[PDB]
Amino acid sequence: DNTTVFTRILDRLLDGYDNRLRPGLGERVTEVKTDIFVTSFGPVSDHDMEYTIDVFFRQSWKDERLKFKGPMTVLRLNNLMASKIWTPDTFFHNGKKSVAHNMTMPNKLLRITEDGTLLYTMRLTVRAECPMHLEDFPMDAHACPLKFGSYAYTRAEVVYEWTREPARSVVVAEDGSRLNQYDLLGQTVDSGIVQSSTGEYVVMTTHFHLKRKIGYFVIQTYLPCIMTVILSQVSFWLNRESVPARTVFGVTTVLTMTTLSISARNSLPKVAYATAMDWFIAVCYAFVFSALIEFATVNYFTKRGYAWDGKTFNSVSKIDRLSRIAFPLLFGIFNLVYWATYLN
Amino acid sequence: YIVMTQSPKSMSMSLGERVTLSCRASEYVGSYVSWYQQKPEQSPKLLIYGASNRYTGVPDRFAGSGSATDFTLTITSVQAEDLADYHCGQTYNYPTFGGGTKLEI
Amino acid sequence: TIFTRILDRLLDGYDNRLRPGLGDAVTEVKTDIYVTSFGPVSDTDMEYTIDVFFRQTWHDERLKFDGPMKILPLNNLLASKIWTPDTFFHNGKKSVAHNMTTPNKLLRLVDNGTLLYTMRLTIHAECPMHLEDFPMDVHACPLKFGSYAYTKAEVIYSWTLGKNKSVEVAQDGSRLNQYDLLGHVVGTEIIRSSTGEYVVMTTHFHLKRKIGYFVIQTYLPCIMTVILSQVSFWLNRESVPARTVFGVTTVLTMTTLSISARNSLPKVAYATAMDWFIAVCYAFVFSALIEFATVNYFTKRSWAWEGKTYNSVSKVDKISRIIFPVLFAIFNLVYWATYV
Amino acid sequence: SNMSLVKETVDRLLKGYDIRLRPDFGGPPVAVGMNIDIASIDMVSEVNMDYTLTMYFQQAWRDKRLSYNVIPLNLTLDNRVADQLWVPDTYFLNDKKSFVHGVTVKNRMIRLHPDGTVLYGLRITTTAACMMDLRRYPLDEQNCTLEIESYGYTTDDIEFYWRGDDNAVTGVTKIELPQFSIVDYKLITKKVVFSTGSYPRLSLSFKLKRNIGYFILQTYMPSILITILSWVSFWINYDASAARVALGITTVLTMTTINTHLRETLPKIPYVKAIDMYLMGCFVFVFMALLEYALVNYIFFGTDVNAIDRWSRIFFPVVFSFFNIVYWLYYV
Amino acid sequence: SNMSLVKETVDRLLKGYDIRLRPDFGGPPVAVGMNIDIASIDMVSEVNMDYTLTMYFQQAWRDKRLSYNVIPLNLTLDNRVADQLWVPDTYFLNDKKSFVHGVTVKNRMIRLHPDGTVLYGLRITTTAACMMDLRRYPLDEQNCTLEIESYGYTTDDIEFYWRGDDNAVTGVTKIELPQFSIVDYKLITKKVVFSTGSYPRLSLSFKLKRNIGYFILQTYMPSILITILSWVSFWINYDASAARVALGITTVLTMTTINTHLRETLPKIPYVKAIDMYLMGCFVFVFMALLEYALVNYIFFGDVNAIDRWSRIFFPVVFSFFNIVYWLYYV
Amino acid sequence: EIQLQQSGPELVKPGTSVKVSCKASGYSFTDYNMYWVKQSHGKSLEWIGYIDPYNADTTYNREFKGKATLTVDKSSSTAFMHLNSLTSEDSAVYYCARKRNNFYFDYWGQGTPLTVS
Amino acid sequence: GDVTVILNNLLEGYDNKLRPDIGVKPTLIHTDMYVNSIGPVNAINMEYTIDIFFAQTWYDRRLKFNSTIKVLRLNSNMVGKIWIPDTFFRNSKKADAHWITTPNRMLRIWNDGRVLYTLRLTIDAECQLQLHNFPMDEHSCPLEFSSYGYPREEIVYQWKRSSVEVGDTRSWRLYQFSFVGLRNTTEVVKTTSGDYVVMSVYFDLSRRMGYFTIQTYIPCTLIVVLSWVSFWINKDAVPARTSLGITTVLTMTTLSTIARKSLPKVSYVTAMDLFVSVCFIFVFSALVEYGTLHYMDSYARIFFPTAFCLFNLVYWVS
Ligand SMILES: CCCCCCCC(=O)OC[C@H](COP(=O)(O)O[C@@H]1[C@H](O)[C@H](O)[C@@H](OP(=O)(O)O)[C@H](OP(=O)(O)O)[C@H]1O)OC(=O)CCCCCCC
Ligand SMILES: CCCCCCCC(=O)OC[C@H](COP(=O)(O)O[C@@H]1[C@H](O)[C@H](O)[C@@H](OP(=O)(O)O)[C@H](OP(=O)(O)O)[C@H]1O)OC(=O)CCCCCCC
Ligand SMILES: CC(=O)[C@H]1CC[C@H]2[C@@H]3CC[C@H]4C[C@H](O)CC[C@]4(C)[C@H]3CC[C@]12C
Ligand SMILES: Cc1ccc(-c2nc3ccc(C)cn3c2CC(=O)N(C)C)cc1
Ligand SMILES: *[C@@H]1O[C@H](CO)[C@@H](O)[C@H](O)[C@H]1NC(C)=O
Repeated sequence: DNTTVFTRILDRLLDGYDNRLRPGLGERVTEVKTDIFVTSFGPVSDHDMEYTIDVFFRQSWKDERLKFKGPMTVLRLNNLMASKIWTPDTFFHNGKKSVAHNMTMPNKLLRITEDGTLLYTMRLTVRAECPMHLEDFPMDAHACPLKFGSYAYTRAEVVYEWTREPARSVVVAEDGSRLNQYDLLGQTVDSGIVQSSTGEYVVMTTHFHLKRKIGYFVIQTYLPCIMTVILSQVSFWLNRESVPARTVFGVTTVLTMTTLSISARNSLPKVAYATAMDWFIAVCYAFVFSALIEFATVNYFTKRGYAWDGKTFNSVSKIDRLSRIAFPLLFGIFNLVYWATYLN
Repeated sequence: YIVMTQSPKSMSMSLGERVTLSCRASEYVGSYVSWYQQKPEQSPKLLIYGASNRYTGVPDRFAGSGSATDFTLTITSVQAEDLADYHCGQTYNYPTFGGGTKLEI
Repeated sequence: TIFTRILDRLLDGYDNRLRPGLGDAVTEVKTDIYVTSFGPVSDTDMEYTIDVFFRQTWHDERLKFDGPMKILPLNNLLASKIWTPDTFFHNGKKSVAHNMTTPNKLLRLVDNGTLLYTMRLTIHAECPMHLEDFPMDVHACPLKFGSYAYTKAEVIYSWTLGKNKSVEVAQDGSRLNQYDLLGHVVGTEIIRSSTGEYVVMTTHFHLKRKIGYFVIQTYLPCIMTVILSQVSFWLNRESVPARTVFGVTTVLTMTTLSISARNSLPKVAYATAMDWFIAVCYAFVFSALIEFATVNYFTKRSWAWEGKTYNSVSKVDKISRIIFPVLFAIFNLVYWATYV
Repeated sequence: SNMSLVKETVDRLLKGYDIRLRPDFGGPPVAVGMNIDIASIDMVSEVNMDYTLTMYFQQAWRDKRLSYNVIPLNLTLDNRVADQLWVPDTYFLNDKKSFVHGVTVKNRMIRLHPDGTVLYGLRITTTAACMMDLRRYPLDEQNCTLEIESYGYTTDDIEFYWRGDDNAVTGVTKIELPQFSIVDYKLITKKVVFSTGSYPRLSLSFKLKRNIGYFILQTYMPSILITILSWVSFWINYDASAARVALGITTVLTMTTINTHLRETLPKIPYVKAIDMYLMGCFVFVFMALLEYALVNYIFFGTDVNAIDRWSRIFFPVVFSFFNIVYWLYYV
Repeated sequence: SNMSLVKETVDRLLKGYDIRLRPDFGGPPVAVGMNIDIASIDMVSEVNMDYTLTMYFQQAWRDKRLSYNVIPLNLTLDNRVADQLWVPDTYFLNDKKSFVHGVTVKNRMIRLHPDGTVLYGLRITTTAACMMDLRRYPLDEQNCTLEIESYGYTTDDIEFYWRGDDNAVTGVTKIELPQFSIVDYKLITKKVVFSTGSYPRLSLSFKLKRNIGYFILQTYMPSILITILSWVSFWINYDASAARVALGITTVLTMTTINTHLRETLPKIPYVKAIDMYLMGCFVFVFMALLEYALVNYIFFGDVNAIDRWSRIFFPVVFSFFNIVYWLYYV
Repeated sequence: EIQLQQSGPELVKPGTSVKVSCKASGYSFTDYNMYWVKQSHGKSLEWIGYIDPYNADTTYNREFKGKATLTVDKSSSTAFMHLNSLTSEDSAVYYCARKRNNFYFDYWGQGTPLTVS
Repeated sequence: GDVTVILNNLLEGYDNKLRPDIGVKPTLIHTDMYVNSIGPVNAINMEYTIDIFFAQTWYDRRLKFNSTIKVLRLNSNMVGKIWIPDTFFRNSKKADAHWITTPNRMLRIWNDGRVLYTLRLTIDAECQLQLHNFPMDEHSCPLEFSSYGYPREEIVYQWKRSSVEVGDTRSWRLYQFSFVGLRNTTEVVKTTSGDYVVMSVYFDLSRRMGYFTIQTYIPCTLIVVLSWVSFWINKDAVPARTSLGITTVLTMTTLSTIARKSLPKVSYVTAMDLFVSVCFIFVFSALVEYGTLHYMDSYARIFFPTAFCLFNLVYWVS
């Protein structure tokens, strides 16, 4: 019977209560104070141009109807009471397929303070669009937004804001960082309104600032490109008579380089513009292709089929000697320009 | 905290004409920069809440344009009551106000 | 309208939460299965799938009526209105109860009280495997089920026809590609657990992998790769680049074959029978290349025979042309006999 | 008769039962006990950085409102009665995707004991998140966890505890992961503080290890054999340029293809893995072997050359041998 | 006036209506007229051995309880009334994963006619199992069937028929598949006997034929060009071991690549498909082409020009004879 | 008609403690936080701290941490600031303000000049 | 409250099953759409993902009220409490409405009876494309939608003046194409259940191609150039020419495979397949060219670039 007092209170709150009418309809504007505790920043999906994020989505708003006076100053209730009272219809403007967790019971807490204030937290895994510009890819940094506002209620109907200072209202747990290639820097929040034919709606924008970690694409892509770049010039070191040796060297290098170019592309969605890797791969494609033309030039002047034996014999080609030094030097200066260009 | 600095410490301009006050923020503040007016021996009076929006009951001559860090308050036509000492606050983090620009003929 | 009054009489004052004879007596659930098809076997995921009509006959004294019809074939929706066993499949990783266009559940209510509750299911059951003889493997995948909540003292499962009669397979229904269902075995046991003692109805379906895919996919390239390597033994010794590209290409191929064979497999660490065949084929291509390295070692003139001394065929090579093919042959015979 | 009495008793419990209020609302926290029986840890996929775990998750809590005395047995009720009963809202903080098994009916248990205790079992398959440190991978010891935690109720309203202490979790030994090998499991009770309050937490933590036996067949031996394959160039006379060069670069490519094919399986991570280190080790020797001919041909066209080749014929196998000892000694 | 009148009619029908009992319960079988209009056959998945079909599946039957006469028009009610009426339970035996579409509201038509008839349209996407033997693949024609059948009602309790003997199924002609081409389709009505009873069965059967044009570009022409690429070895000089052996090996390895590149496309099927009988036939030719040099190397070092010449002529002819024999078997 | 009326002007010698009270009239007191701002003559506005009247939680400026203590009396709808260890630097004008949004300080106090001697 | 009593009056004595003016006249719906984002154009499956704010409005005499309240803004809770015109997207392979945090729907009712029903959707529609100048192709993708059960004599669809409130194309995930524009049509389609009214919204899309150049064409051009290098190489180096010739054909097969992988299983030869096939002929011709020399080179080295250049221009023209 001790719980009967709390059951009796909950009956008085819901009777004569309308889930369709927002708090203070007409008489007042509804002010919703929202907070986010990002429990885990899910893996950014560059292929889908979206990102996953697992959050506790707190929302607080004053509702005069849900006012009580009992032994407990605050009622901690399960999700089942949330569906029977008005809650903001908050939706994520850039939100793709998103799932509200349900295991074991619905992961939503309702908490009604005696004054009337509510706290309505829910656990979500929202996949939101994060449009990306990949000119600097792989050494690119993005600011993925997460906009959320009411769907049916215009700026004069419900207005959102941050419970704490705006700086301290999006909290990311240190333990939870599920990013692999990206790295979270910080979170910046801003408020605005969005113009719609249906009306003017308030938005709560928050930008999660990310940065790619170049470490993966170094060993995965840049090093194999560099080895193929290195492998191409080894044919300069090999003697000129060994036509099959250098030929097999050069043709192998281009085919390997071509495979790397295709390999890099599938890591990213199709895009009209060429990323930074595409320029590194392209110029790497030039050195490997240029090396073959150097060998082809040597074959033009490789008059004597017979090699040197320890009559005339083939001398080491002048182009071969100069290609020995110029090519590694020309590639080295390029790396300094390339790496300095994008890293800084 | 975030440091707010106002470029013109004292601006001189007669009645009418255009007068623009600047206010830079040390780091990001979004659209949360407010502007307040304090004539001497008086409390501050809000003018431009948010980067651009104008508080109710303010004459329409007051206009403000904002960016990530650089913010401005411009008066299209100066009047006798317009001359005052202005302050530009921030609220994206814990509050911190600017040095305070002053106007006189 | 007469039959509506019958149903309304049955379901009034009826607790669908309570067991038939809860406290009074134990509930015998008579089960039967008709495998409409035996779904594919996921060797990579170590699970098979099966599509079954799952009959369940139990006697309920509450649902006894005296009317015109002896049996009442009723809509699927009435199943929720009555108590039913909470049977689940102990080794069922994922399962769907089909409900297109409506819930595929039969529910007949016989005059005496018997109920025939049948439904169409698709169970992705888990079938532990021991791949040492791969691809010449044989498996006996189980299919266990029993009441989730009720204990052996509360609900008992027993086959209605018999051992081999209560599990039937539609001869038309066989969705296995590379396996071949050999037969089914049926048994009842008691499994203990922290919750209590349950009755589990294990049924083992006996399978057999077919090697026709793997003969085409892995073994024949492996044999041709080995036979490819042997060709180096017949190749001219002075042809150093030709024999060199031959050996390196073949072992390169074996590298692709060795990795590709494991790709079809799960990530077990058993070193399956295909791995041993891969390994020995790996040895033959390696030794075949080593055979060429030795032969090139003792070449001095390197001038090819033309009808100015030349290089005789290496004594290593002549023996290699005979021993290596024959050594593979006896190697092939012993292992094929071993698995067979 | 007896089943009529059971009906009246069970009807008595559920009438006036407010599902919104926990046991002892506005009173001492309810102490719920949890015992688990693992059914599988199948699909420990490092590509998605998660493991899928099937378990018979059970929760036992006292509830004075569901205390009956007339019936001496313990009423196991249909799984549909849980909807009309209060159950602890417990969420696994790391669950990318979870479901309660569906066929034949929803796999749940409800056993009301006479003292008021309620045993509430589920059969849950949950793809729990488990961040993995892949630096000594595949010779790596992963520590995956599962954070059972009340969502809405702080520690002033609910208390968690493993029931039976270290015997609460069972069936861990019987699990056979094709790639991994579970070495130890540890269960720990803690309390996590969020901005909304301090909630009770239970973390079941399995420390798993990998098996290198799968990886020697797939990863190391092909690289070792290719590494050994490259050394065959050292037994080939320098004049054979196409032979050694073709043997040379083919080995170099094979390492890269094995590297890139292996990496394609794994997710994109910034740090370098042990297998990458072994592949980096193997690539260097294969590369140096190609350089060894590069030096040999350059010197000849630039007696002594044979000696350079002869020493490389023996040292290159040796330096590789020392690398593996320090490698395996380091990682193993 | 009419709107008020319609409400009285619809309320009268749904009042005292038992969803559990079928029409004429304890009486003669209720005849359900099936009608189909295939929107799309999305894919024919050989790997999963099933095909995906989207249709406007429509069931028409007579229920005298839902018979009205006051209004001279056919009420079409919102879809949610279907949960309050008796719908004939109907499952597809081949179905593995199927659903009725949801956006914007659940696509499910209901329309009660004055003379008791009820139309029940449904927009269903069905992934139906189609076990397809592959011994003539890709030159194969496969039936893939959809088997409509009542689950809980025997022929004593329900009866299925096609509403129109051959016009009950519509839109088949407009269907388009990137890989197949529907040559023919047929509709059958049967009675299948189970241990629980004999039930009414309707089989919608499509007979699809593979598009040879796709596989010529992908498998056969590469196999030919590799096979022709083998023969150019025979024009190369006898003392060119580095070249012919290099040409022969890659040719043999390529066929292994093509064969492996193919079987990964297909499932782990234990047959020997017609494509395999071509790849194997090409395999033996390229392999024997490599042996042609090995035997020549064994004569000169262990006539040689003549062996090249006869091989140069026989290999084309015996391949042409193999090709003609191949197609005639598979034509 | 919102009107924040602070206490009258006072001046005490160094080492004493002084309390100034800010009183809210129109709006509901507990809904919005109450801030405290210090301004020396010919100087910028400095934030002291804010107190949420309902929960009575407080946050203080680092410089004024310990120097200033904020307490509230919801019954009278008055916010109190307590200062201790007064020095020359503490001579300034102490304003009271409310925060109606994350954007602006809607209504300010009349001001409370403080000087020491 | 004023709003609650109005809502109770409206729903009381209301039938969700009977459309407005049933058996009186056809119910006229005006539809407006805000194309939030055209998702990826999955040409492999011939389907594209589209998400929209789909607005419908109809005059319901039952839902008319007279008071100072001009309109009634309501959440999704009221969508299922009144008659909503069923509207299925005919070419939608699989469509889904948004539900997080709550059902993304809204409902506005005016005094005169005008209702506005807007909701958010995500649709995978069907779209076709022809490969004769692939990838340089252009086409338009439709989005049909009509009542599933209500014939032309029961529900009628029209467009308000605001045809389609297309969004900002920069935020669109359409990478391959550029949204040229939109074309809208209304028509009547006959069916067994009746003859309904369809609303196909044609979104015009035009391909852009820089990605395919470095994936297939430029690599295909390069390997073709590699074959031409054989002619400068001496004919004495027999393995060298052969080692170069075999590389081209092998790489050509791989590029065909990945190109085929990037393509559907289409019988008709694609323009991309045409491109590699011509290059397949060139590399085969080059390899056959050397065989005759071993069993002219200057003529071969010049003619083949000329044929390739003509093919490139014809590719440009096509
Ligand atoms: C793209 C078009 C090609 C443009 C490249 C254009 C460059 C080009 O193709 O000509 C090569 C030419 C000669 O160089 P190269 O060594 O290759 O050719 C030598 C030349 O033929 C001598 O005349 C020969 O001696 P001889 O008298 O017959 O007895 C000698 O053979 P041998 O007798 O000793 O045995 C030949 O090796 O010029 C340069 O020196 C390199 C310039 C810097 C090249 C660096 C550029 C990176
Ligand atoms: C993995 C197996 C390979 C490693 C095992 C390595 C076993 C091993 O080291 O062989 C040594 C020896 C090499 O003889 P080899 O193959 O070189 O054949 C001739 C031999 O070396 C003569 O001595 C040379 O003439 P000469 O007198 O110098 O003037 C002649 O050259 P040429 O005069 O014509 O120009 C050579 O061709 O062969 C055997 O004894 C049979 C072994 C059968 C081995 C078969 C065992 C299966
Ligand atoms: C004299 C001659 O014609 C020589 C030329 C090529 C040689 C064949 C190479 C491949 C070998 C693989 C197997 O180990 C069985 C023996 C095997 C078939 C050899 C038989 C003898 C051949 C035909
Ligand atoms: C025909 C039509 C016109 C506008 C809407 C609409 N209603 C809303 C409410 C809220 C929000 C955020 C966006 N809404 C939008 C879409 C919009 O206008 N954007 C994105 C600028 C719906 C249908
Ligand atoms: C609403 O009230 C106005 C003013 O009395 C009247 O003209 C109108 O007909 C009323 N509409 C109704 C009752 O539908």
